[PDB]
Amino acid sequence: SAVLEILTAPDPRLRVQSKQVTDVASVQTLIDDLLDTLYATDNGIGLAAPQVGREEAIVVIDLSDNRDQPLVLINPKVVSGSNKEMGQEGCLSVPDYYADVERYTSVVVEALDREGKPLRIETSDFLAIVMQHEIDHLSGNLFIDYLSPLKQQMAMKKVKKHVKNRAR
Amino acid sequence: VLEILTAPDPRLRVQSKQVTDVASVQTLIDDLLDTLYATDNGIGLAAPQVGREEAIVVIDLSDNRDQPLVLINPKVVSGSNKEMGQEGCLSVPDYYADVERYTSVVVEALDREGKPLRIETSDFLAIVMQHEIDHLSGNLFIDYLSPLKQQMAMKKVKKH
Ligand SMILES: CCCCC[C@H](CC(=O)NO)C(=O)N[C@H](C(=O)N1CCC[C@H]1CO)C(C)C
Ligand SMILES: CCCCC[C@H](CC(=O)NO)C(=O)N[C@H](C(=O)N1CCC[C@H]1CO)C(C)C
Ligand code: NI
Ligand code: NI
Repeated sequence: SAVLEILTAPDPRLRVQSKQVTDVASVQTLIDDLLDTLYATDNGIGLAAPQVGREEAIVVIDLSDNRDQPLVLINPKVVSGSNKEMGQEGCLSVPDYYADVERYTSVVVEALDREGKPLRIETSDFLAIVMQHEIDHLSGNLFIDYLSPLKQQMAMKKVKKHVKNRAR
Repeated sequence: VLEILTAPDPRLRVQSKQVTDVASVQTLIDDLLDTLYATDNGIGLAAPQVGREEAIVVIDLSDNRDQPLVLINPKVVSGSNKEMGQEGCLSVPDYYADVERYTSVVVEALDREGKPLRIETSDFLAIVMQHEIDHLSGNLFIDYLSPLKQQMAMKKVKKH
């Protein structure tokens, strides 16, 4: 068990390549901690383990209004995608910066659910975008990596200020 | 398209002269814009960087490079909230280092037809204006760095 902190850029732990999970029983506590941490944010809808400094390939998502529809993805991978479009994204690890990012709008993701059983999600919903964002975190990528150098400097400046001025 | 000078070049250290006749510098403004838009990566350009002593700056922070900002006789009249931020410079190519700037500024200037302009900003534009305006008094951002860092800068420029 752990108290998890959401890390913010620039922090090299956000750039680590995640490790595949080979012992699903061993990550149940982390999954519940990740869910609690996501549910403690005002606005977050997903969270990836590298964002709390853990190297396991684990993502949690909850798109629901009441936050009672948790989705847990272990070892997720995009196995098909098509129909790229631009859409605004923000990130708990790049707080207070938002920009349009290109993603597939139809995707199939394969993973294990939290009990270790095979999971295959086929979606053209906003969930497709959210899964791609979270899966990017597992390869140490942030959405600002797709932007121009000027926009990346703009983002880092905004993050630094938001983090410095955050209230307790 | 004009040529951008690199340090060490005493023309980068010239104190710029105020512009009193806006019509006579209209050709230079378009020349500065063409020269900036011919760079791979630049977002602003000051007249001393093309060997001219007139107090003129051009800036474009847009993705498509279709929102030029032209500043004649620009002056920082207020600033607050100094912070460190990375800068690079077309006149110190391939050198990047953290430098202190105001993150909230008020700049007074004239637009390209001479009417008064007052820009109050806490955005990234604040940094770019300060960097460009520094060029007009013959300052490069490396002047604010330690001697060891300045020594390094000169080596990097030469290799470019
Ligand atoms: C949009 C694609 C990614 C969503 C996941 C992120 C959280 C995150 O960084 N996951 O790695 C999020 O909730 N981002 C929020 C976000 O961008 N949201 C919240 C839902 C709508 C959208 C507004 O841009 C911000 C406010 C932190
Ligand atoms: C950053 C504040 C001032 C920037 C202005 C300079 C140009 C300059 O030398 N003006 O006198 C620029 O475009 N610099 C570029 C720069 O540092 N950039 C380009 C946009 C983002 C940032 C780092 O990538 C380099 C690559 C030449
Ligand atoms: Ni994110
Ligand atoms: Ni410069």
